[PDB]
Amino acid sequence: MRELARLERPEILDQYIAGQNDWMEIDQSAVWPKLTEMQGGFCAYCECRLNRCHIEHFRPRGKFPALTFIWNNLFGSCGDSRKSGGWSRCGIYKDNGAGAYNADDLIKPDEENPDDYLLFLTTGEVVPAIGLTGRALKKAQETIRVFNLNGDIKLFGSRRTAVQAIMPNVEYLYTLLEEFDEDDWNEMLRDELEKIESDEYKTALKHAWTF
Amino acid sequence: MTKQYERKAKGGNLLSAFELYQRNSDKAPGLGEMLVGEWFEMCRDYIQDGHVDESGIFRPDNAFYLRRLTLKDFRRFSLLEIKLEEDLTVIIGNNGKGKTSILYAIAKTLSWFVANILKEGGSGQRLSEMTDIKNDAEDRYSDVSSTFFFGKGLKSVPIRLSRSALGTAERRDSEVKPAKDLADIWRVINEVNTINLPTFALYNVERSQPFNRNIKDNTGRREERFDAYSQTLGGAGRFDHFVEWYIYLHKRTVSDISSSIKELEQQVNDLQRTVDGGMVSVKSLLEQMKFKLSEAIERNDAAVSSRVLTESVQKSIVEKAICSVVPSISNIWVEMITGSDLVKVTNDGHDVTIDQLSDGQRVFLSLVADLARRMVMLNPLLENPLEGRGIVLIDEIELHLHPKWQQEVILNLRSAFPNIQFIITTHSPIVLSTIEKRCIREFEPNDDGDQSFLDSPDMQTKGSENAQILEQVMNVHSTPPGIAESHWLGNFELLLLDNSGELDNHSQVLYDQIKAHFGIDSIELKKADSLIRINKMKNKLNKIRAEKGK
Amino acid sequence: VMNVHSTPPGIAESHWLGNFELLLLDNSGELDNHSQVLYDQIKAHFGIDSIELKKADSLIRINKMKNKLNKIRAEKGK
Amino acid sequence: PVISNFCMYEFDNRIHAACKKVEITYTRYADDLTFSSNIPDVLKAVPSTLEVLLKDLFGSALRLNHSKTVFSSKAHNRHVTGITINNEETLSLGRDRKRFIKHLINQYKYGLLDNEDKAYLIGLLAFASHIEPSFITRMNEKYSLELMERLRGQR
RNA sequence: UAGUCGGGUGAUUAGCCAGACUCUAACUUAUUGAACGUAUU
Ligand SMILES: Nc1ncnc2c1ncn2[C@@H]1O[C@H](COP(=O)(O)OP(=O)(O)O)[C@@H](O)[C@H]1O
Repeated sequence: MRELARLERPEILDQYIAGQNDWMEIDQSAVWPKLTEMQGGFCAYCECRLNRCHIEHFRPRGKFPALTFIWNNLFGSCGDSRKSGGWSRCGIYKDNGAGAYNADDLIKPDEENPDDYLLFLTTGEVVPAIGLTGRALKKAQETIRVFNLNGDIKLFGSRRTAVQAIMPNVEYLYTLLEEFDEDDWNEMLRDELEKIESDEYKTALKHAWTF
Repeated sequence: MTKQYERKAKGGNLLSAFELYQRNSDKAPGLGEMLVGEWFEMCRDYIQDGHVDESGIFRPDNAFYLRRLTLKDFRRFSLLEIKLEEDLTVIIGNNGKGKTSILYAIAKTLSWFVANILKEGGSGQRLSEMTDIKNDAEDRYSDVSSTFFFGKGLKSVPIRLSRSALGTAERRDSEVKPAKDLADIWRVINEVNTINLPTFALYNVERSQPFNRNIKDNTGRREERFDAYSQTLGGAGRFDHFVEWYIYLHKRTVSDISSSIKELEQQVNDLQRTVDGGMVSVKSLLEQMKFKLSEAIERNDAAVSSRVLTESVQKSIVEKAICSVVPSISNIWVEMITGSDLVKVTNDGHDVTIDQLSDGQRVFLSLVADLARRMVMLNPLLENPLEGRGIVLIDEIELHLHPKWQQEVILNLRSAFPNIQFIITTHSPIVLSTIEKRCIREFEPNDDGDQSFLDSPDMQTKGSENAQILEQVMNVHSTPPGIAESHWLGNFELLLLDNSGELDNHSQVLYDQIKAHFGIDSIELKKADSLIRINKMKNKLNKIRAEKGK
Repeated sequence: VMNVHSTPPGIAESHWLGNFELLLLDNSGELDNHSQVLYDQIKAHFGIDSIELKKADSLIRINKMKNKLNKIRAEKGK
Repeated sequence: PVISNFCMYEFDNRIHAACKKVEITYTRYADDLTFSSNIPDVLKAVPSTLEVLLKDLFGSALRLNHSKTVFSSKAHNRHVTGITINNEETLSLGRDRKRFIKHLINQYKYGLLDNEDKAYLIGLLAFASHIEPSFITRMNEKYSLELMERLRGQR
């Protein structure tokens, strides 16, 4: 997960009012660009590439109808019940597969940085960060369980094989610390870091590249 | 009426042309000659038209294949639809998902075509009223709808098999008339003038049965053409029938003077290539065979020309198919000395008889031999009979096959039989690695039978890694989860990242366990030591940066 | 153990990654037309985020960095 | 016909009400439930709605023909009760039928068309004028106006 | 690439030419009856 920065709210959301208007009344052609310009086509919880995506609510409308037409609750996750399937990752598994979960026990990528709650390993599995005690550790565990980050094979295997595809590069970068100057090595690391944004999984590669 | 049927038939419709032909033939001989008519020629051209493509394979003008299959309240499916491919369709899923059920339904549908080809208005197989209907159900009946394609003149042949459960007042009927009509066209045209007939075969789990040629099997003269439709959809190919037919072919080939003088002449003109070099001991009982060739001159002069036996061509075609598809088998023939008739093959350079084959080389050979026999017998007007059209159902194609064999079974089958529509189920990523993504129909792992209209996977399986196919398509870990040694690398990751990325007592103990278990040259230890090297110097660089950052 | 290749030898598309690796190794490292067309057909066949494309991208990364190191070594002295 | 139309009045009303909400237009030629929409992936749930509504209204007496449920798009052929819908979103007779009519008119041009086929061609041309008025103009241009006038006759 | 749409040529249901489309995805059907078109009227 990434720290997502919000922008100006689209005006089409303020046109309708929660309760009187249903979610199906809006057109998604206006919220998708707004989600994309801040997410870049990556999964609000899984860094899944948005080939089959849908608008996701952090708080489901069944038990929180008042949080319907608010851009804070809006997120772009993978999967689509409209296109059918058995999706078990990001938003779809949050709403259906997990069940019986508390909203405040899930980290929000909007205001809360997921870096200090989640750690991504070389093996490809995500674990809570070292030193998490009390509500932080439980919150990270609940996030992992609800979003099925450690779970369905199509995510664990894909992330693992994406991280293991760059490990020779990481070894070759870090093994020549004495050969390169501090400034040259730092700028080369910056060049490597700035262009993994085009890659699929942001933080797993970032965790495999950064300190 | 005649005018409407003529308008439709001149446009390319086959049913209208056959109707016109029948109404002309059953009338007075002024317009009915049973043939040499415009409509009969139209029908036979529609069936027989084709062209050799750029690769040398005969491609019929009007291909025959199954388009859609609908399963309503059939076994575990409340309502399911499939979009069978024109050339190859692969059905994958866990155990108890319905792949065998789909193949069983397709075979039951094809049984009506087979029966009405063999026998006018014949009765095919029917759905079981005891097991086939869904246990839960809502109406206590099941439907199996199929649509077939036979060219632009016959774009749809809808056939539906229906059955009601035991103790139900209202019984549902089957709509099998269009299949009867198409098979009537095939049978009538074939009897008037020989045509190439389609092949319908089912190879289910009932194959791989032990032994071969159990009984003399007085069953109807394997030599005759319509013996290729006998037990063709039973699940287990009649390999005893193939062996009897092969011995029949060998007897016909070696019992013809014209078909024996050719080998006598060649055999005589082989010792000259050998006895001239030396070996004066290979002529005493071998130049005597030259006298046999001389005797063949007086045993002949009745054929003079031709002398090309059809049975010999069939035998050669079947032998070539068997040797090309089966990897281990290099040759196959029949021995008459030791005067029980027995068939011998050559496995890995060793001449072995048919009964000492293993399970995996005998089962695959049985399938290939039965299919080749049926293709040869049903396609007498083709230069390569294996290029005929038909539908073949194979269940668990990787049965008893080593992973080396699974890498080439699909390619060999598609090369030997290019016009056959193969519908296949499998549990293997190795076979899927040789199959295009578009040809795979997968079952969702969390499915209870309410899913409809199966879909192809997302990841391109053809040419992909087997481990990747296991990860993304088979929904299975590449590393077992129930083994404690599998999580050792992740545990090392945790115990290494805990302090600063450096080793300590428990991390060193875990590293020693990994080294002792997996070994020195194992990739697990290589990953562990690369991880250690990366983390130690990452920590060093972090300390270096933090020194100047204060 | 079973002496079976991970990719099917009888499929032409299974040798594209190794061919790309060789055609990038023999060259100076820059994506010439011969490497570019093979990379493009690999992308078209396997997909945008297939393992093959990620491996090819990683090979490009490591070859570019190795060329950079060689250039730095050459610039250091003669 | 009228009894059949009345017996489906409630089904037609409920189906139309359900379809208008999801931007789907519904028509029925007494045996052909036609649903069309410009929204993708919206027609998948229509058959289930039809089945549940039929069970609610007529019980087990009226059932859908599952083998006759067809999904079509602009990538494939699109015809409603005998009229082809073009990729230009206009009504048509189909290219094959138009070529058949052209061949019939050509046969009439050289006097190789008998009285039965001539009457059939006149009926087909009247049906075409009802369905595709532009086809009549195209045939007038291709086969001259006087030939067409003599073929259709005069009052 | 298929497949589909169909403007033109074509003694014309075929062949060809130009253009275009792609929800996992048409398969052209039934009278004398009903309604529609057309003709007598
Ligand atoms: N009449 C039935 N009603 C409900 N479920 C059934 C019925 N018959 C079989 N099944 C179930 O459906 C599955 C049928 O297995 P099968 O078709 O052989 O699948 P596969 O080849 O994938 O293992 C099993 O899980 C079985 O329990």
